Amino acid sequence: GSGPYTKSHGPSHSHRYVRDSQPVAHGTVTHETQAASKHSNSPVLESNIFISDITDDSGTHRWVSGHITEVHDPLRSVSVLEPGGPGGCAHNHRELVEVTAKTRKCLVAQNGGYFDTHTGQCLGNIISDGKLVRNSGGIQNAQFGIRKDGTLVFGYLSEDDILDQENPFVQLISGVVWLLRKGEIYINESIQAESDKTQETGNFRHFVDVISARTAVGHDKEGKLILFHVDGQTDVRGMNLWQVAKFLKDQNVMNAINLDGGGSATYVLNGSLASYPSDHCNPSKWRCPRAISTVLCIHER
Amino acid sequence: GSGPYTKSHGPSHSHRYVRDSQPVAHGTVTHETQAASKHSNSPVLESNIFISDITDDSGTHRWVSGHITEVHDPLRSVSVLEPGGPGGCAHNHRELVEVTAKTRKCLVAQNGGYFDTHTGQCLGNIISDGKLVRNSGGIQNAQFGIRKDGTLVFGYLSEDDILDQENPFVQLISGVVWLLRKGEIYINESIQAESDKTGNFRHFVDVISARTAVGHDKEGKLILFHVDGQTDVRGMNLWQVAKFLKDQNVMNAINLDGGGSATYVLNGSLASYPSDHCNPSKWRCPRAISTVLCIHER
Ligand SMILES: O=P(O)(O)OC[C@H]1O[C@H](O)[C@@H](O)[C@@H](O)[C@@H]1O
Ligand SMILES: O=P(O)(O)OC[C@H]1O[C@H](O)[C@@H](O)[C@@H](O)[C@@H]1O
Ligand SMILES: CC(=O)N[C@@H]1[C@@H](O)[C@H](O)[C@@H](CO)O[C@@H]1O
Ligand SMILES: CC(=O)N[C@@H]1[C@@H](O)[C@H](O)[C@@H](CO)O[C@@H]1O
Ligand SMILES: *[C@@H]1O[C@H](CO)[C@@H](O)[C@H](O)[C@H]1NC(C)=O
Ligand SMILES: *[C@@H]1O[C@H](CO)[C@@H](O)[C@H](O)[C@H]1NC(C)=O
Ligand SMILES: *[C@@H]1O[C@H](CO)[C@@H](O)[C@H](O)[C@H]1NC(C)=O
Ligand SMILES: *[C@@H]1O[C@H](CO)[C@@H](O)[C@H](O)[C@H]1NC(C)=O
Ligand SMILES: [Cl-]
Ligand SMILES: [Cl-]
Ligand SMILES: [Cl-]
Repeated sequence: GSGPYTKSHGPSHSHRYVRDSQPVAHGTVTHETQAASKHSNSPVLESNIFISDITDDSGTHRWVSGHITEVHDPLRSVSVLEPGGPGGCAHNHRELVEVTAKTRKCLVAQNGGYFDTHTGQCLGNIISDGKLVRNSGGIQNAQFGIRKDGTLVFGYLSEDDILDQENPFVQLISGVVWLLRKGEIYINESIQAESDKTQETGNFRHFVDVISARTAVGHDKEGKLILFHVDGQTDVRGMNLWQVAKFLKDQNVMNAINLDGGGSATYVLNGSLASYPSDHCNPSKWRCPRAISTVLCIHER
Repeated sequence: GSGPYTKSHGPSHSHRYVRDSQPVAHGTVTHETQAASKHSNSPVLESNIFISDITDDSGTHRWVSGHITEVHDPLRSVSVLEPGGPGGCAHNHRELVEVTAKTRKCLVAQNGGYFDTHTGQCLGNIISDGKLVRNSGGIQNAQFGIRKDGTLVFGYLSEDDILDQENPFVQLISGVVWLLRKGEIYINESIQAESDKTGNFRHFVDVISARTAVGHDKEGKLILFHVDGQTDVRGMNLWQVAKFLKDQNVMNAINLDGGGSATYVLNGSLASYPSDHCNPSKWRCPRAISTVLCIHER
């Protein structure tokens, strides 16, 4: 449908290919790090609603709406959850964000990584509360992870990077497109890194350029984790990734990656749906949240 | 600001004026009644999201979004709540829907009646869980109430109507504008009944904004309506609301408070996009409002 890939999810080329093709400005490191903030005497998070006027290239103005969530102690409060609960990805299980969220008393929960809509298979790298759920085998998509010592990681990782046991990843999830790198829009570089020069680069561009519902995760200079969500509907309402990156750039976000969007985009506040999903409740025309894969959860305990 | 009245809330004329000026087709009765459904073997409610394309008279298209909530046993599950809890109106108290809702474990809660934004005074008639909270003194605004035997009441009521003790109101709340009467748009009649002959009321009707409404369908189920918006920028005007509910087979409905007051709270969590700002920031914030319309367990 609105997926970035037509055959298999992710590029076929290696991490060294990604490294050699990135701009000299970033040296030879294909990721960014930031020590997580440690505000253990603060509330867990801040949930912010925005309704903003967006201008597209044609000059027409549109209203968009969504949430920005700030997490003050990411190491202790952020979890990557399998659909429905532990073991969900092994069963190709799909489940609403709310249902999965209620397994951990999540204060805020958003849909997470990409999945195969036909088979329900989880995609990308997945580490959930210290447990390796899925090793993609070094597939080069944008990554977000939290290491055991509190380091936030954004960008492109090798299979060796994610399997390290010195300072192991305790949370890891994959998206598609690295939106911001070091406070700069990184979409053009992401297209080079995350699409196959061979198999249908056009469909990947349409995924970037079309407006839709979108979600993203990033961080600011203070080490706070930033969750982004904008409601929309592919080719009808919402934002394209250029607009998402600019919006986050103006929110002082340093690094951010794009997570699953379209009808998957869901914002759940303390177990209740608090967004407007795009899918229909067939055969009726009411709107319904989608059964999705992994979930990004922010919990109190 | 976007209030329907510039001086005092409500028209200056009596219920006798409303009766004398209403259309001949409706006789001398200025309200509608409907036995509430009592589906005790159904879920308490069904809350559905809509995102729809609306066209106005000028032909321009806009997207609107909100919720429709159906209540299967209104008598046992619907409550009109005072801001913050019992006694809130006596103190001119204003409070978030979310805060007021947690005093009754509301599954769904929306902002309720109109209030004075400067003093915080509650407006209209208010009966909360069998308790008479406010007697407006016969002010002729659109009313919604539930009587003890399960009768749903919509429309214009006299002071004698609300003080009756034979089959007394257990819930009662006032809005502004009777949107639908007997399945027909009733906005022109509402302007006649609820405004003084002495433009500002018309603008309140015609401008687009966030809106909320309560009504019922042929089955006696109660319908809660909410559409997000911002006065003169996004949302719907009352003509569009009446048509939207009319196409959902709503028989009678009244317009409740809108604008920045419009709030939809799902299981204690804010689940809409309010228009007010979190001053001095540009984020959006729910407003501290007055009475709340609450849907709770039986
Ligand atoms: O998440 P999206 O972009 O809305 O795509 C989801 C869509 O995929 C295809 O186009 C169809 O199967 C649609 O029925 C479905 O709604
Ligand atoms: O609920 P509304 O329609 O957005 O109006 C609220 C606003 O009305 C006017 O613009 C002003 O008087 C504001 O002080 C007020 O906050
Ligand atoms: C615009 C957008 O992000 N659409 C996504 C699609 O790309 C993805 O493949 C699918 C399943 O993960 O969910 C959504 O439809
Ligand atoms: C468009 C609309 O419903 N605006 C209302 C206004 O009429 C009302 O007076 C005020 C307080 O009750 O709340 C909102 O601003
Ligand atoms: C990305 O490349 C496009 C070419 O499609 C160009 O027009 C645009 O200016 C570039 N944007 C950035 C942020 O480099
Ligand atoms: C979350 O919701 C549950 C019931 O839905 C409630 O008991 C709990 O207090 C809520 N938590 C917060 C932080 O509001
Ligand atoms: C409202 O009233 C005016 C004049 O009385 C009339 O022209 C208009 O068509 C009416 N509209 C509706 C919907 O009744
Ligand atoms: C409200 O939450 C409780 C469980 O926490 C339950 O009654 C129901 O699932 C929820 N109701 C709605 C309408 O979401
Ligand atoms: Cl090499
Ligand atoms: Cl008179
Ligand atoms: Cl107007």
